[PDB]
This record gives sequence, C-alpha cells and structure tokens, in this order.
Amino acid sequence: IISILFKSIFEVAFLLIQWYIYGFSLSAVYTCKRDPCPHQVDCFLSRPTEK
Amino acid sequence: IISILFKSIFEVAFLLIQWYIYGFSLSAVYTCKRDPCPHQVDCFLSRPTEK
Ligand SMILES: CCCCCCCCCCCCCC
Ligand SMILES: CCCCCCCCCCCCCC
Ligand SMILES: CCCCCCCCCCCCCC
Ligand SMILES: CCCCCCCCCCCCCC
Ligand SMILES: CCCCCCCCCCCCCC
Ligand SMILES: CCCCCCCCCCCCCC
Repeated sequence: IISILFKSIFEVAFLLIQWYIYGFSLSAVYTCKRDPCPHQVDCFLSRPTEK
Repeated sequence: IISILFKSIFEVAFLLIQWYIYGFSLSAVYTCKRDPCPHQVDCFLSRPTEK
C-alpha cells in the first residue's frame, strides 16, 4: 500500500511541477530580458509544434 | 532697414529651429524604436565630443 501511494504521490508532484514551470505547450518566439543582452531580444525555438 | 531686420529674423528662426530639433549637445548612445527594428536597440555615434 505504501509503495502504491508513493507512486501516485510522485506522479502528481511531477505533474504539478511541470505545470508550474512550463505549462503544456511551447511558443515559437521567446522574449529575453537578461543581462548582458540590451533591452529585450527575440529568440526562436526549434521544432515547437512537434515538441 | 528691411534687409537688416530680415537678417536678424532669419538668424533667430534658425536658432529656434535648431534648439527645438537637436538642442546644443550630442550623446554617445542613442536608443532606437523604429520598424523594422525589434523592440528597442542601441546605436553609437561618431565623434560626439568634437561635434
Ligand atoms: C523494505 C520496504 C521496501 C518498501 C519501500 C516502499 C516505499 C518506497 C518509498 C520511496 C521513497 C522515495 C525513495 C527515493
Ligand atoms: C519529487 C521531486 C521534488 C522536488 C522538489 C523541488 C522543488 C523545485 C523548486 C520549486 C520552484 C522554486 C521556484 C523558486
Ligand atoms: C485528457 C485531456 C487531454 C487534453 C489536454 C489538452 C491540454 C491543452 C493543450 C493546449 C495546446 C493548444 C496549442 C497551443
Ligand atoms: C529691391 C529691394 C531689395 C532689398 C531686399 C531686402 C529684403 C530681402 C528679404 C529677403 C527675403 C528672403 C528671400 C529668400
Ligand atoms: C527660415 C526657414 C523656415 C523653415 C520653416 C520650416 C518649419 C520646419 C518644421 C517645424 C517642425 C515640424 C515638426 C512636425
Ligand atoms: C554665451 C553662452 C555660451 C554657453 C552655451 C552653453 C550651452 C550648454 C551646453 C551644455 C553642454 C554640456 C555637455 C554635455
């Protein structure tokens, strides 16, 4: 029983973490505002739809 | 008299136009926000202090 409970707990925890960090989709264009980049810059991902 | 008046008028008009457009100094770094440039970009002048 403990093993089954822990399996479910880990599954739920990983799903929640993924939802918080990324969501469940990826966009083609990303806006970056981190040094040393000046102001904001546009970046482009690889294979967003397939992913 | 008319010629002297017009000389002075033209001088004042040109000074006012220059003050409105540029001022009386130039900075080394310029911020550009015009298409097709994305977001804002930084540009650098030539010989700002001498000018
Ligand atoms: C000797 C008892 C073995 C049964 C273990 C079932 C519980 C496993 C919990 C896993 C916790 C996470 C470890 C990385
Ligand atoms: C089963 C794995 C648990 C891992 C817990 C780690 C938490 C990750 C950090 C949470 C977000 C921090 C944002 C500052
Ligand atoms: C069993 C439920 C499966 C449906 C999950 C749908 C998640 C939302 C995905 C939205 C993607 C839209 C394309 C950008
Ligand atoms: C025949 C009279 C000549 C005297 C002319 C003095 C006035 C000049 C006015 C200039 C106006 C701007 C012309 C471009
Ligand atoms: C003696 C020369 C007179 C020239 C007058 C031209 C005015 C210049 C335009 C004024 C600024 C327009 C901002 C939209
Ligand atoms: C007769 C008065 C002459 C003084 C004019 C000064 C104009 C202001 C210039 C400021 C430049 C400061 C360096 C960026």
